[PDB]
Amino acid sequence: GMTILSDVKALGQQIWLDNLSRSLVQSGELAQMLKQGVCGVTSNPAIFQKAFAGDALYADEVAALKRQNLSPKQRYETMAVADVRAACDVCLAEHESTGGKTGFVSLEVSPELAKDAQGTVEEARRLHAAIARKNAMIKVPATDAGIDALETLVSDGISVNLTLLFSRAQTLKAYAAYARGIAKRLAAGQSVAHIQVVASFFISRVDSALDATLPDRLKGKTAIALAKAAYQDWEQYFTAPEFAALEAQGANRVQLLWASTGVKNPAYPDTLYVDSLIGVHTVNTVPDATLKAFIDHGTAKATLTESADEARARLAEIAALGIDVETLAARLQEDGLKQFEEAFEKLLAPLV
Repeated sequence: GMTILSDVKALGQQIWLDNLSRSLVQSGELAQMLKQGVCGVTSNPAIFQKAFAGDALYADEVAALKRQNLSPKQRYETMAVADVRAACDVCLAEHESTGGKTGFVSLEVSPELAKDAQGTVEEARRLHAAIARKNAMIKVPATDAGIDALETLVSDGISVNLTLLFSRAQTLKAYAAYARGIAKRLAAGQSVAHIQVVASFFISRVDSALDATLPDRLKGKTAIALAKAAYQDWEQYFTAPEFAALEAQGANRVQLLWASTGVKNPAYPDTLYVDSLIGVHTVNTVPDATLKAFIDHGTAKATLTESADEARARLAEIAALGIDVETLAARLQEDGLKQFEEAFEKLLAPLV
């Protein structure tokens, strides 16, 4: 039942909606969700491509914007920024109630900037200013350039959702960049207590890549094992003396956010990823249908840290089979960027 969302909050995990559209906000639905336990919203170019194509409330907005001398990208941005600002307003009471720890809405920079650190910083600063809300996160792919940009953006006081993480090594690099940005601000006497960063670590895509060629005992297990190990890494990094010295001064830990948590293989229960990844100081962003399924027949239990030994043994067998999860992660990130760019080009074409 619906109270499962509150039960998960009590276990220390926020559940965000991995969807955004003009009607979601305008209908009052998002406001009702933010009372029923949903704690935030994520978007990406594919989410906007589908929303722009299917939501009737965009038609008049597009017709209005086609009367102006604007590029397709600025037409898209005007639409998307408006949706994000409206969603931020709906989530503000939640955000403020926790001291700025919840109630975020994420907007991703253009995929074509993913390997351009300076361009990413420039666009992220601009979109942060354009949205003009304290509870907006700018979403930045965790390429090497994105981690460079993360350090700068954090030092600028901007909250960031670092996305397309599939690698424990790259995630640790992100934590180090975050800490450098925080340390810069503290050295300069600037505030840090309102800077929030999430590390969006993707789940289903790992199993989709590997399952058809894995042995029985491993099918449907790798993505969860990888996430469990990532969370163990998180505990070790953020409790270490180095970060404790920053947290003592008001720094917030980065939080892991489980993304791509809709189940894509009908051989697995539809709540598999949500049920299996609940732990303290995390987020799970879920598509509508997965949110539905979890409310109907999900289970709220602190599963993320259970059986970490088995997760390690599974990852050791993955390596024994010759699957290099770091090579895989780089490919999956590359593939995700290609897919997001494809979606972005698809949504721009009707805005010409």
